[PDB]
Amino acid sequence: ALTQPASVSGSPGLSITISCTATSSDVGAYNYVSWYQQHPGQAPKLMIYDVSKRPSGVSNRFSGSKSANTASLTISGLQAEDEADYYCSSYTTTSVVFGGGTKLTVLGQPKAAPSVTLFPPSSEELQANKATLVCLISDFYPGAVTVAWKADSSPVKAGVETTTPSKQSNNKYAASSYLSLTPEQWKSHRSYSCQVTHEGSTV
Amino acid sequence: VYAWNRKRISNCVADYSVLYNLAPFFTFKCYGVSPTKLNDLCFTNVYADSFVIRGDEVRQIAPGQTGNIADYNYKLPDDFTGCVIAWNSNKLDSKVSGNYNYLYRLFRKSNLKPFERDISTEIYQAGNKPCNGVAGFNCYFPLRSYSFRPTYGVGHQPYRVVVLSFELLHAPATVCGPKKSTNLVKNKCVNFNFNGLKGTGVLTESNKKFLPFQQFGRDIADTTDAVRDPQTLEILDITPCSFGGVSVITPGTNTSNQVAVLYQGVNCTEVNVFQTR
Amino acid sequence: FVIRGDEVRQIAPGQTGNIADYNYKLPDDFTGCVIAWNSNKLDSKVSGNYNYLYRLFRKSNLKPFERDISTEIYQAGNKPCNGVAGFNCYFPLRSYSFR
Amino acid sequence: VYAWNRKRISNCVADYSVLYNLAPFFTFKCYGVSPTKLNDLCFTNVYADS
Amino acid sequence: QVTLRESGPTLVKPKQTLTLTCTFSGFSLSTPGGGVGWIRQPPGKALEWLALIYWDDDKRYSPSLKSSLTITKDTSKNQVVLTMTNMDPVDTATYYCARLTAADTIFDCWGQGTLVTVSSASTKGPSVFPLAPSSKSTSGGTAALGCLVKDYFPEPVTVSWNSGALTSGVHTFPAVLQSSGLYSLSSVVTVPSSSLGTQTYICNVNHKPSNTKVDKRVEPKSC
Repeated sequence: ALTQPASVSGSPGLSITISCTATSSDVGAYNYVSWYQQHPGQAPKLMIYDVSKRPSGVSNRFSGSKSANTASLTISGLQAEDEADYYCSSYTTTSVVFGGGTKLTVLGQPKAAPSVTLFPPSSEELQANKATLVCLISDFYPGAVTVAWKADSSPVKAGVETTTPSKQSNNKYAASSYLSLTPEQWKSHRSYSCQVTHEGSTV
Repeated sequence: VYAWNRKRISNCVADYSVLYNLAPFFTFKCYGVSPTKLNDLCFTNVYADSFVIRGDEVRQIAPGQTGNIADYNYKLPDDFTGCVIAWNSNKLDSKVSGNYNYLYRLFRKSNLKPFERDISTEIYQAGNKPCNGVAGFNCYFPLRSYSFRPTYGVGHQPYRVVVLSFELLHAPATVCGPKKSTNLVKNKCVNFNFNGLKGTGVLTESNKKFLPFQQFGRDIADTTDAVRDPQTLEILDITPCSFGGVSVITPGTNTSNQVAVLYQGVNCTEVNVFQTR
Repeated sequence: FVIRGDEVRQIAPGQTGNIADYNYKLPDDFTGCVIAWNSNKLDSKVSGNYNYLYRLFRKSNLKPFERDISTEIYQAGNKPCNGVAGFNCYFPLRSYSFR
Repeated sequence: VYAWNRKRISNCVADYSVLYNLAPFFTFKCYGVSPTKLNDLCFTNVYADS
Repeated sequence: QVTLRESGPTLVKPKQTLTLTCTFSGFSLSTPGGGVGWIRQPPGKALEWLALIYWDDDKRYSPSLKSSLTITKDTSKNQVVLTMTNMDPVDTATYYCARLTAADTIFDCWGQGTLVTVSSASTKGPSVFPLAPSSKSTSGGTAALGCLVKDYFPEPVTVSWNSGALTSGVHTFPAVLQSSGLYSLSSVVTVPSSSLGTQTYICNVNHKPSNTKVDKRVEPKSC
């Protein structure tokens, strides 16, 4: 198949390169090689095929070459809207290999703070014993949060851990809070305050 | 390969400049008259063939070569006056696991005669044992299948070859080029070019009884003495321009510098003046 | 031209890096000889030599045989950086401290 | 399989018409030369693996 | 331009035959060198080619999987159909059908993707209960209201508050898999407290595998 680097880092404005090695290249001459781009939540679109040429609708920031047997993707002028997975694909003797993945992490952004939003449950699910209070938080750059759901007691989560990157338009990592509030213990809980701890600023 | 097409074109204007602005044709080896000086050339009958071969086999389309496709699939005569056009077609004639829609002939009794299309399927019997519907040691299908995989270098990639066979003989031309025409001036020694036949001379209305099927006319030598106008169907005689020898009568440089000129072959009306024999 | 020691291999044709995409690129059909030698004896100085510079930020990749001597501030994001060197806007030419 | 003994055959007349008396071979494909023109070409030193 | 849309049932019983189709519009499949293929993308993994058809009825499949992958063309109605048998709980992935324009352009235009999650579970009825934007959400800045659609096994489900208009605002974050083997979404809209009490807001759940679209709203409550 084709091996690719797992994680590639790049400062905004510089240029980084990918490596599409041979890895027991039954591809032969390695004539045709196409690179794709797949943002989290969208479909992979072609960025550069036949690296000596480029398709229409792609800026000059993307370019590629292959010295002897390894194809490289040269992406100059990195921006915030470039953190996506890239794949090199060629023609094998009996199939069409797509290689591995390559995640681009463009550092150099201010650490955002997550806003807490504890939406009160409407008076429709409480009559059916479905207390499912939510403390959905989002808009944070690091991506490592730990909610501390507690009604003035031992803080527990019980299902809040979800590992959702959610690389939306603002490129800020989101979260997803879900509580296991017992339908019978809802009367005992005064308000069930919500506290979220962030990276760096743990308070 | 074994079923190369042949679409003869006639009675049309051929502008070969269109082929240059097409896909890169880095095989335009005109084994014939000329690659560049081709638009200003009238033809009689042009036969355009087509076939798809590998990369290392394009060099066998030249007039006179050995191999497997130049001896049993498609052979060109040694007097082929034409142009062979080929280009790398490894973009639509190739597919995963190889394309099996292009078959070529491998085994045959004798060498293919020039311009022969052998459309047949018989098990070649190579020896004693005669076969009926099976294939073994002396029997095998003569039509092998190419393997056009998009994985090899350019040595075996499919190459779409189109060969244009020209005739260029004394016949009424039907396929000329994009060159324009002019007005016919008879009584003047000028440069004429009728269907490629260049030259200079005086054109006069000849009283020769040209048959309806005859166009050119030659004298005791292989020189065009009369040609029929391709537009108005008029027979004109081609008389050469006014030439002749020149002699200088010199009494001697030591004596004087006056000299006399003797135009040999002139009647004093086509150059004191004195007419001699 | 004077480059850094870890960038001599970026001069050979068909190479990618920092001076071969933003500063000086040699054509792939190069028909010459590259000659280099160590010059730390007459170029290095105490506290670094801030006379030699090199380009770090550029929109596109430099074409072969192009001498870009411009010094406009590199613009990132959506803001119209005129001359302010903010968080996303930096100076194109940086100094090669040669200690 | 891994101990194929190569027989370096040279300086002789290679008559390929004696390989038809054995059991019917399942594969007789010549990958690069013509079986019909095999009895006409002159080789230097033919090697035979087993 | 080229528009490659997919269809077919996303949720099915295990050990069956899928009927994932690919309705292509904007080009003719009879062009020399063209073709439509299929690419698999497991969650959190890389791409992998499955099958590919051409303009001359040539059917190329992956060398690993040949006893189940059976593709066919229906150019009469422009709908490429893919069928695969022996469904195991390892094939759960988002399938894509991309057009192969030529050999040099390997799958230039792709589709949108259809997730097929079939291991053990059947469909589940979604419970739609919007969260009332009470004084807590009002005084706490933006009174974000979100429908609490939960208790559903199939992952692909779209929501949009007041469909047609208000394209932005909705968060639409990925669901969370709890211990009940089900999913739950709480997509809230970023509409502020300017005018939300006298209007109507419905997130328009589109749980297609269950064939259920419950549109309902809520009123401001008092804690």
